Amino acid sequence: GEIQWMRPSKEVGYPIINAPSKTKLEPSAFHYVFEGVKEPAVLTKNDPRLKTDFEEAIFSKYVGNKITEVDEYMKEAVDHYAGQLMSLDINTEQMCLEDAMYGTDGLEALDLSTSAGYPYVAMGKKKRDILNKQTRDTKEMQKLLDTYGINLPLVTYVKDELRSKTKVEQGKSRLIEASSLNDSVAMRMAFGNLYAAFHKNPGVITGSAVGCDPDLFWSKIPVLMEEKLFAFDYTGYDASLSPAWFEALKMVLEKIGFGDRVDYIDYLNHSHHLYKNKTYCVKGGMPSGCSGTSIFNSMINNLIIRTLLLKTYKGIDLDHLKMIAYGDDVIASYPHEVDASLLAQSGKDYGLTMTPADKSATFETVTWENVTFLKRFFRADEKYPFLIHPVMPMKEIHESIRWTKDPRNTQDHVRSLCLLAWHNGEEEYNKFLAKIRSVPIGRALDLPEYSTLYRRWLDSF
RNA sequence: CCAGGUCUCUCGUCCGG
RNA sequence: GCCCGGACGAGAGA
Ligand SMILES: Nc1ccn([C@H]2CC[C@@H](COP(=O)(O)OP(=O)(O)OP(=O)(O)O)O2)c(=O)n1
Ligand SMILES: [Zn+2]
Repeated sequence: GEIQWMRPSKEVGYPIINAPSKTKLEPSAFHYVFEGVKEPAVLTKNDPRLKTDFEEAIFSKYVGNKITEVDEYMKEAVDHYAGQLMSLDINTEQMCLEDAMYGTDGLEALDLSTSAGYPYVAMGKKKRDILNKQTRDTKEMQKLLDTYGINLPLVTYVKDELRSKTKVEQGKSRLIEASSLNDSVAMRMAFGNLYAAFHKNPGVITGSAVGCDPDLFWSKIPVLMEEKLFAFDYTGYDASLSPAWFEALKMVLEKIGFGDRVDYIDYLNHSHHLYKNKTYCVKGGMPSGCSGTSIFNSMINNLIIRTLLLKTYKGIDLDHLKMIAYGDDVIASYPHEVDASLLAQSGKDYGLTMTPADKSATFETVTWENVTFLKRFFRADEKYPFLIHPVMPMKEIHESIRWTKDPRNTQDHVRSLCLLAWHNGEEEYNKFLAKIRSVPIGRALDLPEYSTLYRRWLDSF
């Protein structure tokens, strides 16, 4: 990805849009019961915690475009992945406007509680003003599509969220791109049966984990993997995707029968953004807040890894690759060990920055003991070895519990953390409950005992 | 008073068959 | 008891 031009939105006849400037995050009843490093990310330039220049920092990610041509390995990658998806029998038809808006089997409705994006946001117009879940009325949306069309600019916000200390000082706040409601609707009309097919088929055929529930999927994963795992992390995945990767996507889409709407992918490539008082253009890269990004990012990941394998190990048999991606996250396997330091070397040639999994300083054998996906580890149940726990380390749960957006959410919030926590085992969980109960508000909370959660987990199989 | 994307999963409240 | 569905809220993950 790479910026092409900034300029006051006035010169282009675009509205100024004002984001809020204060975080909604605030210390919890538990802020001092537990230790933690993270704090709310920089939202504005005038932030005392800044050790650098903000806007320079947040737009830094657009690292450039390495390649544009689909090379021979990419082509092979495309053919293999596409042929895989072909076995699912994906419905290639446009989705009617009603299902695109209101959801169908495998596709949730548009989120009524989020922004409707440009131009609606500058007209003080909301999704609730346009959509009606009970009647599923399409008349008003249809009119708006006719009136304003598609391919509208995105609106740019900084995400309000917790960030490590170094990310705060260095102004590394993540940016969000708010899709227009017209575009979300158009993208779902085009690609909705694709999204649903993916959501219904998490596993190694789609090469995607979208639609999975870790409490249950964790037990499937090791059975689906080949004998030898490998994994790594990307630095700046989306912003480092060069145009060649998107053509490769379009080629996969053409192959499985979406050829007639691959023009939508070109739109995701040449995008305009409104940020505060400015307007810019990006070339390449896929905006995160666009519809389908989850599916498309996972798809490209499937392409990237096949490509790197074909380049790095001549004569590799891709039929023996088993991988599951969730966007840039990935757990992968092959019947013989593959060296991710070698994969990362080849990655450089396609613009990709690949580093050791889970922030190791060096590349090391990935084992069932140290491998993580969706931030969770894998640990066999002591009593039932074939049942695997997704184990999210207490560290993250402690960071989360220390903050709140609204103290009215305390019960919901802590209870959700419990469902993540208990997988660390009865002893760590009980220690967790004691801490919570060490302050009065914690004693007002109804929290599940270990044995309840465990029986619930066993039952759910 | 509001404001701040796309998705998945889960829990909770309430309401149904 | 068990099943299923809906509206809203929240949490985590990508
Ligand atoms: N709020 C978010 C967070 C993540 N993602 C998607 C986009 C990128 C991908 C990977 O996200 P992370 O690896 O968790 O963050 P990052 O983009 O690499 O930023 P950082 O390196 O600072 O964590 O997931 C997203 O769509 N929306
Ligand atoms: Zn442009």
